[PDB]
Amino acid sequence: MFVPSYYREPHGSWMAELIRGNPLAMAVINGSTDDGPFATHLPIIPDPRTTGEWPDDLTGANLLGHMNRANPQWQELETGKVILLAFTGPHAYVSPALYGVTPAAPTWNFTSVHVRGVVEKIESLEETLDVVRATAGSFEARFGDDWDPSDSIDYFRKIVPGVGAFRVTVTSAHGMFKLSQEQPAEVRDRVQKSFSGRGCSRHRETAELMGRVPQ
Amino acid sequence: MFVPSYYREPHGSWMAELIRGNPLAMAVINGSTDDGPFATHLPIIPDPRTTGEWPDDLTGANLLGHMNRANPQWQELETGKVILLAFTGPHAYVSPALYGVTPAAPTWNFTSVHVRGVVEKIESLEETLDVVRATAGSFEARFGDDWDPSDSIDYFRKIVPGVGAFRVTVTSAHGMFKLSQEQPAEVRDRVQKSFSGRGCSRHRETAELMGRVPQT
Ligand code: HEM
Ligand code: HEM
Ligand SMILES: N[C@@H](CCCNO)C(=O)O
Ligand SMILES: N[C@@H](CCCNO)C(=O)O
Repeated sequence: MFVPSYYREPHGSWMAELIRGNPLAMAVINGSTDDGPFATHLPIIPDPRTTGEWPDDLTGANLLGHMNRANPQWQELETGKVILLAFTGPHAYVSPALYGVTPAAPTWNFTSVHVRGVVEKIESLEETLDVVRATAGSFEARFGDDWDPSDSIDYFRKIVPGVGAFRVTVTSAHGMFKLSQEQPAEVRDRVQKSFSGRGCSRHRETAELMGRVPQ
Repeated sequence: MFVPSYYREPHGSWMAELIRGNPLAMAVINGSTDDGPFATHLPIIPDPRTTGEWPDDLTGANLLGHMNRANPQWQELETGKVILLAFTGPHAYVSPALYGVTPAAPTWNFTSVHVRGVVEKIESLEETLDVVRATAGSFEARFGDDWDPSDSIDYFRKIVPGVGAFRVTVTSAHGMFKLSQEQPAEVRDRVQKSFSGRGCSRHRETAELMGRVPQT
């Protein structure tokens, strides 16, 4: 990932935090020169077996995901192939009218974590079922409303052969936290103040991140 | 892009709508087998010609973007290389507690447009300036607050040598509007109603889209 030094996450924990809150990654692998790369939006969790919860240095962590086995990307996934998992969080257009300085150019403040690693296809039906059950239970606790999957386990069994589950062993993780760090602190405060005052929670979320970087 | 039939864009204009609302794309090209694909988040606008010759499904449309020339992806951009531009819109986790049906499985409702096309690297200084000027002007008009760039054009000319601008000639565009179309109407309504009462704009936005998809 290409990241200007002043936009890197100040601490590794920022990356795990963004992934945890936005775990529907874009999973990308190389394709042919004619077709271009493959890309699928799919849910990622850390391996409950080993990594368990989200660490602050992601190197060597084991992640898990799943896709549709009919997805052509599944057939191109091979054990040993490299994969990119791109996670995105809050973002907002920055109008130079907020700056109070001239001259200027507009920009877009945004957040992204690019995780790269090596794929291992999961072939066991039960191991595959464990992955999706771990994804379900994890997300429901974090984002849901106390839903009990007990009465659905037979349903999970029935549809699970269509699940293409896989493991990713992380080789690198990079965060892009473009949050106006290139601007003077007074300028950053005006942008942050403008964002925190809008009824859009995405703008609010961007302002919160902006106020977290050191002065 | 792999899209189950019931999640395809309800109408081609939905792809234009999502791109225009969320124009910071992830621009992706193949890389080495050791490195994996290149990916850069960058702003995309339609070529000004395209609005006056609009193709139904975006096929043949021309799009414009730019990145840092110091970005290693710029050296891999070659005229004629295929590229993927991924745009994402509103999304929200769907808990089966909203369904009121058993059995069920959780899912994530989300929106995405994947645009594939052929790159043309722009090298001319004036054409590069035209790209960033039109991006700034478009985005400011759509998202900004009446900022006038006239006092900053000299500034644009100073820094435009670092811009790597490019054109993409679209070869296909596909939408993924995963908005509970697989559920019965009574189920979709419960999710919409719960999402619209969240007060988070991302959830309310997802609910509004959900309600605008006709029954499949
Ligand atoms: C916890 C949240 C879950 C989310 C967010 C989720 C999300 C997704 C997504 C985005 C896809 C599309 C992949 C592609 O485009 O190739 C997919 C496919 C699939 N997932 Fe999950 N999944 C979850 C849990 C589960 C569970 C518990 C099962 C139980 C077996 C399951 C079974 C499947 C199956 C069978 C497919 C392929 C066919 C279909 O989409 O119905 N998923 N899932
Ligand atoms: C709303 C308008 C704009 C947005 C959202 C935007 C966004 C971006 C982004 C995301 C990058 C980094 C690309 C990468 O990672 O490789 C970039 C690079 C760059 N852009 Fe823009 N841009 C805008 C307008 C402009 C304008 C009007 C100029 C004037 C020449 C300009 C000049 C540059 C330059 C010189 C770079 C590379 C070095 C640097 O970041 O200073 N941009 N832009
Ligand atoms: N870094 C330059 C260009 C930003 C607009 N395009 O990124 C500025 O902040 O003025
Ligand atoms: N189509 C199945 C699987 C959804 C979980 N994976 O997305 C359902 O909606 O129950």
